[PDB]
Amino acid sequence: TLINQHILKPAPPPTEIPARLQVKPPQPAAMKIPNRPTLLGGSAI
Amino acid sequence: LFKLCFMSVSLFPAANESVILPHLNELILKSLKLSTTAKEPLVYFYLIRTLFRSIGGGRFENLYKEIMPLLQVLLESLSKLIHEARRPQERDIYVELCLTVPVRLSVLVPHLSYLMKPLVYALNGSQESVSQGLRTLELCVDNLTAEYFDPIIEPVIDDVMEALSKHLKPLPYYHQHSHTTLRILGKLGGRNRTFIKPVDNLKTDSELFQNVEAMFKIHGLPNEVPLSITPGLSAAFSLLTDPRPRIHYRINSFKYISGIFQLFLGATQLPDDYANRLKEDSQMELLVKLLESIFYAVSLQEVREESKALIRGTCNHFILLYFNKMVINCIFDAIIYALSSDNSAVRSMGLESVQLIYDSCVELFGNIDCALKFAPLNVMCSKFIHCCFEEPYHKKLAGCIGLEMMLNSLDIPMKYFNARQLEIIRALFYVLRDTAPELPCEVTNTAKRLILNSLKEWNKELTRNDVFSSVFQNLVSSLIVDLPNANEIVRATAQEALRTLSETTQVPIATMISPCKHILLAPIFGKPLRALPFQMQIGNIDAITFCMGLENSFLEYNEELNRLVQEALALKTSEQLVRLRVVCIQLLSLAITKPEFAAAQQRSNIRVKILVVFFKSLCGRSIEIIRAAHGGLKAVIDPKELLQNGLRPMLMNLSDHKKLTVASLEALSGLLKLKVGIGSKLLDHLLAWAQPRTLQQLGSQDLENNSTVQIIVAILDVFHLLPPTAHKFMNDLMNALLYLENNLHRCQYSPFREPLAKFLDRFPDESFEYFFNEFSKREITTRFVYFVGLDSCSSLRAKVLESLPRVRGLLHQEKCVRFSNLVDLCESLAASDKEWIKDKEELLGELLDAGSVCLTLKRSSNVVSPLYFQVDQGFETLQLLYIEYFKSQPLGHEKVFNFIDKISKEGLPFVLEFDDFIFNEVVIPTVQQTLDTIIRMTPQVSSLDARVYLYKRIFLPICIYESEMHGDLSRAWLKSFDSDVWKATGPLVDDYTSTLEDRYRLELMQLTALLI
Amino acid sequence: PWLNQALQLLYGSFHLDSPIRLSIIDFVAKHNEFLDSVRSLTAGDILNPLIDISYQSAETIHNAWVVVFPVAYSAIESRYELEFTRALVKLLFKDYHIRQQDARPNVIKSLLDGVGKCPGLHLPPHLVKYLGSNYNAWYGAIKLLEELSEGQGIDNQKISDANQDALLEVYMSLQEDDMFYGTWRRRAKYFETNAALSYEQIGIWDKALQLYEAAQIKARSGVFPFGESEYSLWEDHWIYCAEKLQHWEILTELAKHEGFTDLLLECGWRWIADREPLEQSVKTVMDIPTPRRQIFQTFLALQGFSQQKDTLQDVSRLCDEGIQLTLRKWNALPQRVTRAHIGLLHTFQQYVELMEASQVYSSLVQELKRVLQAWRERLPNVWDDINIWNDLVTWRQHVFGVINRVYMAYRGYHEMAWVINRFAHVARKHEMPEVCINQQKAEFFTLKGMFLAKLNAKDEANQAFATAVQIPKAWAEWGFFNDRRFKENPEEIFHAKNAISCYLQAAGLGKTRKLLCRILWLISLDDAAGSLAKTFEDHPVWYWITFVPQLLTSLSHKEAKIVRHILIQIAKSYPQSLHFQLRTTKQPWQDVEEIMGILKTAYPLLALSLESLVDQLNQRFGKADLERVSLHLSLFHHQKFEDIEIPGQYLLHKDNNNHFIKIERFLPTLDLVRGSNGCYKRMTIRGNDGSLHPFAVQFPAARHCRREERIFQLFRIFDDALSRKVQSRRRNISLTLPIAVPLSPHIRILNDDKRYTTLMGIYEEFCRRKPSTLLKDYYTEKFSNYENYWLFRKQFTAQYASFIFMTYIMCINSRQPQKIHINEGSGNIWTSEMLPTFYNTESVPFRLTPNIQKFIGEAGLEGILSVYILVIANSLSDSEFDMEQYLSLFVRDEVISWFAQQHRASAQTNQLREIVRVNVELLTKRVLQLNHIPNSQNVATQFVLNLISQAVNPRNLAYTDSAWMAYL
Repeated sequence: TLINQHILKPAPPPTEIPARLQVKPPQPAAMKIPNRPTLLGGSAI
Repeated sequence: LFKLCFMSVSLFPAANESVILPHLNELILKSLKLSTTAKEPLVYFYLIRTLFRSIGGGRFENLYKEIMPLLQVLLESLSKLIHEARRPQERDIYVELCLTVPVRLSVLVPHLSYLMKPLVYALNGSQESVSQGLRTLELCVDNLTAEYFDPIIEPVIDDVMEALSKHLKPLPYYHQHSHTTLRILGKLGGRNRTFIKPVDNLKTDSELFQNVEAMFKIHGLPNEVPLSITPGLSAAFSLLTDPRPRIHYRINSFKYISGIFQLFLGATQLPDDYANRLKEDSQMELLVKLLESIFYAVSLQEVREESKALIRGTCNHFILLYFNKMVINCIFDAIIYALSSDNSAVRSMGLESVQLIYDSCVELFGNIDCALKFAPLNVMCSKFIHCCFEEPYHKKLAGCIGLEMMLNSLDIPMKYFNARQLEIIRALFYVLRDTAPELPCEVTNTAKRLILNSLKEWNKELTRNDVFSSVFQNLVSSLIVDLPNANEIVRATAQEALRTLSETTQVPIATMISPCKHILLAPIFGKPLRALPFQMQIGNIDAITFCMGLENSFLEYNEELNRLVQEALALKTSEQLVRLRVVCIQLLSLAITKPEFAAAQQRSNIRVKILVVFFKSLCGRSIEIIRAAHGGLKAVIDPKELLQNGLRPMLMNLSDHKKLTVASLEALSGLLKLKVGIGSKLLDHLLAWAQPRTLQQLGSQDLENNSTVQIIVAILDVFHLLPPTAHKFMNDLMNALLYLENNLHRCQYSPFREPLAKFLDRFPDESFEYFFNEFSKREITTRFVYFVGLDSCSSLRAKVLESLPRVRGLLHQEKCVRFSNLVDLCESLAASDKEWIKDKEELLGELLDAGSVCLTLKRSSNVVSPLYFQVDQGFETLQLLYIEYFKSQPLGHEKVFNFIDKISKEGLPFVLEFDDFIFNEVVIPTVQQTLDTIIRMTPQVSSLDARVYLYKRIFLPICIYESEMHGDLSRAWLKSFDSDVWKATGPLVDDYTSTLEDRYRLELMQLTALLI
Repeated sequence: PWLNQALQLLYGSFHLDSPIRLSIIDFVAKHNEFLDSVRSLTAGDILNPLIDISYQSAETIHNAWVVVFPVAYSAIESRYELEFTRALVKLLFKDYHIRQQDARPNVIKSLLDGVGKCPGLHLPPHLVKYLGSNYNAWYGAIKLLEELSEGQGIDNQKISDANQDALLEVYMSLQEDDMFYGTWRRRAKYFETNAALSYEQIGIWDKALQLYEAAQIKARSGVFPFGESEYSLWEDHWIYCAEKLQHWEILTELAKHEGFTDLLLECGWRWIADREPLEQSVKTVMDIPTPRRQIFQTFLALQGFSQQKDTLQDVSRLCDEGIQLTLRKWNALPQRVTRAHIGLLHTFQQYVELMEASQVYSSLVQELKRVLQAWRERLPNVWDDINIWNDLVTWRQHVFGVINRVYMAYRGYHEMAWVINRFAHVARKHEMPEVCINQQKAEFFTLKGMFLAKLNAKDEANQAFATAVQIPKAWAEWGFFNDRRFKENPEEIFHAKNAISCYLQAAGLGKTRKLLCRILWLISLDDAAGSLAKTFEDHPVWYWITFVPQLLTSLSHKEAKIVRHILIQIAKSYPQSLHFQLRTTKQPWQDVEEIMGILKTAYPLLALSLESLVDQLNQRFGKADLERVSLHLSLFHHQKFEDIEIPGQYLLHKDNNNHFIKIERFLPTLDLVRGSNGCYKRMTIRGNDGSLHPFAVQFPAARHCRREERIFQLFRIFDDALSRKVQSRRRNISLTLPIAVPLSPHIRILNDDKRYTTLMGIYEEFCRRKPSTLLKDYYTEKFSNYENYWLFRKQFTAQYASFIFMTYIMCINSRQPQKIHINEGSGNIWTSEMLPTFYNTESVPFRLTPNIQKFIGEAGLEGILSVYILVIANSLSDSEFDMEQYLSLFVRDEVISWFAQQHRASAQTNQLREIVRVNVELLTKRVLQLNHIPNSQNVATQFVLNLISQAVNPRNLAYTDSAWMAYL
């Protein structure tokens, strides 16, 4: 058995839209291998 | 009311728990058993839902380990076969019972497996029972082990992670479900991505995806370009069948759907000279989905005048194709959903379309015989036959509803329905076989009556014993090899049909199955027992206990298993185990009771064993295993050392121990059906329970739910079947009743008022000779007038009606003058039959005279309150039955005789019973008669002038109702009215003195002011 | 979605005209009025309700835009497409802030998927990569970035190279590496990077990094120009392999100089004392947040709560607002869960153990043990990745660290020693025994016993194995030395009698098939003495039942007394495993009646219910009904005794016999389908779980049917060993051959269903509708919605290499197109009638005809089909003697059939040990030779490229047979 936590309350944190772009075709393309951990949400044009 | 009752045990973890606790085992099982045989079965599932919701985190729920494997396999077997009746997601009620069973997950939840396929119905299509579905999934990940839980979910692991991934969405979606799902997909760590495999369900251009190309005409492109006219067909099907969107989208979805459908229909090339011709792959699953939404559009208002207009068009269209293909079928697959649908409008349009495929087919060719050689009428036979062999429950309902109209519209050539005789009945036995017992019985009720009525219909023609060669006997050899098996509805109707098959074409039933009776026996003898588990072991007996109910069959060698039986008797699964031994009684009870076979066996010690085992079963641990065993002994009555051996275990259970259960009591009552010292013994048995310290502790508990009362009443049941001597147990038994009510403080009712009465049915003379002696006493005679008023004392009422006037003599011969007891006695048997009251009149005034005597002593202020409620409620009971006499005769001059006889009491007679009875004599040349009688009886001035005034409610409401519902006094008495009151003399009303007489004189003034 | 109002503007131009079409005397006149004069549908009442439908559902507007916009673009004439493209490109740059739909089938997804349906416009490739990644419709972008690359050439090198870079970071984003590494080496120009890319998708990262530092020194005043891209591969996949190899001190000093998240990542996890330099360096990069950077922000807020620097509540808020960012990256990915999601499924386990360690050392300043064991089991797979295995050890070490620091009857943790040893074992399970080395008495004797067994130390290893047995695997290893001794000594060695009794001592003590294949061959090694039969009675019941068709032949031969002893064991215990196989053989044939009699006394009901199923299949045998010809089977499941398992489950593994699907009922459809052999009668059995199982009885069975069961049996031995490894289970390369249980000497059933249309059935489908590019034409009109088409092609070419290996190895003869079954909903490819003979008869090495080679894609031919054929061989060579150990007893039933083939007699009984030892020596030198050459100068494969270059050669293709259909 295990005793579990609970969700608190509707708390709203919105994200924001950053500005840069990238081209680089290698797998790391940043600091490490996976990409959806290291890609900025939704970027501005 | 169930909501009010079940929330009370959630309010009290207290003495309000054990009163509901034993009933809910019955209330669940009798709600499953009633839902298969109800008109609206869904309220029996709303009931258990408010039972499961109203408890939670409860006390033990220890009585759910036994009903759980039958409640799951009821719910999982009709979460498949249910598709939204009105449109309510009624599959989403079955899952909420399945997922919220109120038990512990540890030992009870194992075997839940049943819960994996309704797990994905709760996660995928739901809205807030998703949270119920995620809650049970979180419980079974962290508690269980990966070596146990992973092989459970393997069939639906690839389907739960598609519905779990639709919930991971940001803050516009819930923070409740999207954060719970992330915890479930993290708390199992590497077992997330162990299912990630190459996909298999690649949608390869399905039927509504089919790019059908209509040729358009646009202004830029100067040609006839084709476009797909199905980009909204996926949204057309889902809009037409939902009640939630507005009606304007639902009407436009039909014009889209019928718009595509008319482009398939009219594109077919018609014949050039069809009258001269008369003298001579992926589309076909799209059209069935298209034509079905046309059929559903009949159930919509304000468009069914248009959707019917082409349903009659296309059914006319699809028969001239086959009548032109005679030189060379999407309507039938569309009809069978209309027949098996839910609304009565779409179902009737299925019934109208099956007529129009025939009523136009007789219009086209005329000759019905050649309209069965190659016509489409012949192929809708084998469509209705084949879809009884289908998997789903609803397609079985189409072939059973479609066939019963196809035998009541094709009635004329019944010679066609004799070559297809065996193929229909074999198709109609099969629908009885693979139908679950928990589905509603509308598919089996129309299948049971259709085998029965048809064999009375097309088998009223067979001649004699000579024509029984191959064709009819193969029909008999089909429904006798289906005699021994389980699922008794195919076993009971194999005997109901074979009886009515041999009722018409009058042939003995033993001679009918005679040339194939040895083929049936050979499997049933081969493997004797200890194989063929307990569902089959009721079926092996049932073919033999029917076969010995014939005139003669198999007079030798059933004794190979007759030992086998006695020993299965001599030793849910517990349900079928007591169902097993209850049928071995009937095989053994028909072994001895039938003549000409008991003398055949009697050389090698057979009957003795049967009798002895029939005993030892008499002390069994159940109830219904004793009842059929009681029927076996009561049938062999038409030995003594075995009777003394049987009485030895009987008297051992009948020992003075005060621990006799109710199973031995009814077995004792069954024994006396087939000395008198037990009456001395059983009175002292109950008195151990009947000490007042066992009843004052009871005090105010309900008596029907109690368990110590059921031992008391089952003791009292035995006195119905005593030895027939002139019993002296009349006085002390009734003194045991009156003592038992006063220590319960419970008057006018008790559950042990009923078995006291069946004893009094046995002795009518000794009862009334006890009651008539102690008649002036109140507290024992109140129990008498309930016993007379009971319907079970039909022999006691005949005693008190014949010996009626001997209790009338008591009222002629001082505080014990019980007028009050006689009134409730005569009221109790006047409610028996309305025919007793019509002749008694000297009784009824003799009651009211001695009642008026009692209202002289009771009107006396010498003592404080002598108004005893036995006397005054004697009059309010006397008067409502004195009116029960009046509406049996039509005379309007007897009601004015009740008035002067009550002058010493209550003034105007009693309300709510007589003021609406004068109002039914007031509301015809008999209305003139009542006004003659009033002016007759009123100059009796000695009738106490508050009665003389009292005709103000009976004279003037006649005339002011006559002068309101008729014109003005349009309808004898006037010649007699003016005779006396307007020739009146001095002593009466024509004097002048201010007394209470002037209240009468206003009845005379206010009447003359209405005559003018 | 403003495409709804753009439709009605486009719908107004429709000439709503009256003809719309696709392209007894009184009754006929009544309808003829109806079906043509009342049919007469104008175009209005189709499109006018389509407006009223599309205002409700957002998918109709996407479904109607893609069918009317290519009709709209086809009337934009010449000299205005360049005006149209620049006016369309300007629209896609018009940000409406974020053009904030970011919802279901929105405007950008429906606009980009409407462009690809009309040829002639060619939107810029780094805008397609941006619009497809940022909003959605990844597969709407690969439809455009492959249309520009393949087919015609765009006649500009700078538009062709900017397309390829835009493609290679779509494949990297969706984490398919096999299309990433196959598009690169199709493109790259050096030789030193075509070698290092292919040594890196295999997975040996020591010869991968050497060929990158030897790639850059080919540059740096080298004459070669090397490109701008292919230089972002050198300097980034030097640092990819140097962090796969776990060299974390060398790339510390490297990231000291540039200075970015790589410094935060390696120096961070590989925090209480150096918190102040780490905390401010996070906040320089914590803006523009990602799902990775919040884990650094949360963890230092957690180890500040451990020292009491940071309050609890803040870690709950930091885990709450960080999960909602992880949610937004999950929602940006496609619907079907692939390997692109596995990076987020490990983020999930970080967040659960970050709200769990926030209560383990909240109540720290017997619950700890529960948490510890849950943690000791919540680990990823052994095949997952060596990085994301290492990113779990790091976290766990940090955590247990704090507990130890604060706990200052045994209080000792010794749990950091567990997560290191568990990681050191999986580090050798992957590859490369160098990452593992840098971190209970019989096992030391077994190591010294195996060390003496490598050299020629017979008595030393025998004394060590006796020392190990006096203190498991050594109980079979000593006989394995005796098995090595018996092959080394002459034919009269008696140590095999001391060996077959040795492996059975611990045979009851999983991988029992590797010793049962060795047992069941040396008993048939001419045992005229038979002394091992008494050794078999000196002292494992499930694991023989896969070897049943070998066992039922040995009853007629010698050792019949002991092989009877192991079939009386099975039928008493598992009745369903053997009843169908012993009925196919019907004391040359007389001893099995005692086996049949044992099968009927024990379980009297099961043998009775099973034969009632066989004879009903035996008597009778577009859609038909089971009701007319097989009405006994509709009445079967009412009188069906207890349980009957669905057949063909004991052929496979699943060795515990618990969750086998039993027969529920027979579906009443006999879906006979005109097959290639003729027609058969496909039935359908419904299972316990609702899963329908379509079988297919075939009426005859030619004399190879007792040989092809032995061929499929051999790859029931390889396929589970194919799934156990790391580079083969990462790609899920199931050999997918079907079950075929026999029921009689003439009738056998086998599992096949709809959508198994063979390759020749595709060919007559095309001529019925009446070159190369016929699979490319059939599978695009069938698979619209390109997400389905790209996945089906990728699963086709990945399964074609499993067809090549079983055809090359143990050489199969001429595969006609009607002998190769392809699935149409999954892509699984299997062959019928595998008959090997095992020499080169007259062959091109395998079938790769250019109607397949166009459908492969010429960039999965380099990245999938050339490396899956290698990675199958790279495991089967080196699992546990799959090319040597099992292959003995599967050729000694081939060479006894070959002597019965070429003539009637059979000879060479004493030489039969040498005919087996020769034809196993070819099959161990046919797998092993096409593995990778251990020097670093070859590309990586170079022999499976040697064979592919032969099989596509048009000389070697047309020189062979002409009924082989070498054009399709």
